[PDB]
Amino acid sequence: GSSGSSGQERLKITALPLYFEGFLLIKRSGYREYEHYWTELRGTTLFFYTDKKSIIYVDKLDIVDLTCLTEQNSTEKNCAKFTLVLPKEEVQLKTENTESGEEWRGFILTVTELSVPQNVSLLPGQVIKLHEVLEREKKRRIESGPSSG
Repeated sequence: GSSGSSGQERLKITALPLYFEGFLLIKRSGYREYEHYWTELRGTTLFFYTDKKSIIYVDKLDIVDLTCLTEQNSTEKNCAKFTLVLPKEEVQLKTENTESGEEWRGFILTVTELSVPQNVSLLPGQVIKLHEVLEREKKRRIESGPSSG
């Protein structure tokens, strides 16, 4: 119907540093049909949302222990389709166009390999992100290990 409120909610720092954003399609055994959700790339955890307004992500994933990334030819549409190989379970991912794909894929490979893929098609203005995003997660490396047990 409608909502009402008096105040501005514009924070800069929340929990994890933002790297990328765009409507991503999630697919996992059972889904059957790629799900739509405002996916957000942060640190090394994929956060799925429903709307920018939403503060609490409807659901989130994890690709920190990513084992690798596969590609699916899929002769039909020229898009980027890869599967997130995890040491626990695999998950399907999809974008809107090849562009976004290369973006995520790259961005991910960056927030997974702890480096930057030089085998992409992105530009010098996009690659930077990969570099930045990297250095961004790099710091994380600082306090990551298990502090005592």
